[PDB]
Amino acid sequence: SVQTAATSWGTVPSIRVYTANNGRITERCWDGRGWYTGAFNEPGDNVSVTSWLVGSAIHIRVYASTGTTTTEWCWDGNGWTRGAYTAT
Amino acid sequence: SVQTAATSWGTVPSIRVYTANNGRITERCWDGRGWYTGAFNEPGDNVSVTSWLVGSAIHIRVYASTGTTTTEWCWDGNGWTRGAYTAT
Amino acid sequence: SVQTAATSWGTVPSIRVYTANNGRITERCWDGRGWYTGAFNEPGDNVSVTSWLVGSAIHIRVYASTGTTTTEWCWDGNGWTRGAYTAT
Ligand SMILES: OC[C@@]1(O)OC[C@@H](O)[C@@H](O)[C@@H]1O
Ligand SMILES: OC[C@@]1(O)OC[C@@H](O)[C@@H](O)[C@@H]1O
Ligand SMILES: OC[C@@]1(O)OC[C@@H](O)[C@@H](O)[C@@H]1O
Ligand SMILES: OC[C@@]1(O)OC[C@@H](O)[C@@H](O)[C@@H]1O
Ligand SMILES: OC[C@@]1(O)OC[C@@H](O)[C@@H](O)[C@@H]1O
Ligand SMILES: OC[C@@]1(O)OC[C@@H](O)[C@@H](O)[C@@H]1O
Repeated sequence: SVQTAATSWGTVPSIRVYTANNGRITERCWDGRGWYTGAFNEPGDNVSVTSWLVGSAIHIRVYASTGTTTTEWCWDGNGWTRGAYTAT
Repeated sequence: SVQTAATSWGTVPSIRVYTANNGRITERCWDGRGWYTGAFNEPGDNVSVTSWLVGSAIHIRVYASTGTTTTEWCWDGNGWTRGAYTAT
Repeated sequence: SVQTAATSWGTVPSIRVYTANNGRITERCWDGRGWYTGAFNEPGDNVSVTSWLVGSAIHIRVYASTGTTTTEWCWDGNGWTRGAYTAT
């Protein structure tokens, strides 16, 4: 079936749910006012996520795997970019 | 194989481990006094979870996927209920 | 494809990413100074993880599943050991 990963922060809370479906990962967001589709959309058959706070900023890392290749995607306040993670 | 998701809170800690096995998700709980089977039992081939605290209350969200349908299950102090999440 | 699980702590942060690949789980670590391969290497087709702090100590629980058997692996400051978790 489809495969999901979830993270949350604060007391509202904000929630992010990533779904790997048919080889692509999309993102659903809850910030207390209804679910909506987030900016993240990248290839992947499997997804995991972790997030942390630094002061009042959220940092998200999404690990997207297709075949034996895992790409780390980073949210640090200004869009998603590929991170330095490799599996080695 | 079977597929799991885990979350934890506090310093004991409390741990919840969800296992999707043969199309159903069950829940194992640790609160410092041995593992036991929790109340959660719902359909699902894949599971993810996140949890947060608000004061001294735990909130748990379990994302249960069967086929292309993902159901959010909510624990907010008084049993499990379906939440508003949709994948769209 | 391969399957991952991720956790993080602190503000650096420290990140641990577990990958189940070809029936074994390995561990990649980030502590602010580059990714490296961690000590964890055990059988598993599926992996989940949770971690918590107690004061200034990290506790990690990795749930490694092969077939219908799930083994809990514990990091509590001094190597990985099997924990008491069972699925029942
Ligand atoms: O719109 C909300 C948003 O900016 O929140 C942070 C990330 O989850 C983004 O992908 C998402 O679009
Ligand atoms: O700022 C981005 C970055 O340095 O954040 C920490 C890790 O996720 C790294 O792989 C990643 O490149
Ligand atoms: O008995 C412990 C319990 O109430 O803890 C909160 C939830 O994890 C429930 O499913 C579970 O049964
Ligand atoms: O109180 C339940 C609820 O509002 O909690 C926040 C989100 O998990 C929603 O989908 C869900 O319906
Ligand atoms: O070297 C860093 C390390 O000790 O950090 C704690 C655990 O993640 C270990 O498996 C890992 O080797
Ligand atoms: O100290 C190890 C241990 O007691 O930690 C809490 C749970 O993870 C248990 O299954 C595990 O045996």
